[PDB]
Amino acid sequence: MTKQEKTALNMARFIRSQTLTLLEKLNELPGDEQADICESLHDHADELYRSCLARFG
Amino acid sequence: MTKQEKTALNMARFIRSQTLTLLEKLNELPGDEQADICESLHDHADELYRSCLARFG
Repeated sequence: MTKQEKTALNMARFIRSQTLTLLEKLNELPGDEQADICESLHDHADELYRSCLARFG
Repeated sequence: MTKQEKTALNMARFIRSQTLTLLEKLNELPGDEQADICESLHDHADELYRSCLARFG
């Protein structure tokens, strides 16, 4: 892959990790709706990372 | 807000920003499907930020 592809792939991996850290923090707070939306956002960020891994790798 | 709530709200805001920065990078690359997934991810991140702002403020 190109260096610009590698940088985009690394950034998608970072957003996947950031949404998991946010889900961990929202899981310890009483707002179920925010934790449910974050769980879905995290799944979505993992879908973007896997799509980039498949396309560029 | 509690310190846990402030960190969660600020991380939701940061993920909303970072997904727009990743979209701009994917739009410079040949992965059109990845850009479309990221644009939806950015809208999703804004859904979560708005939900946390309404729940914590």
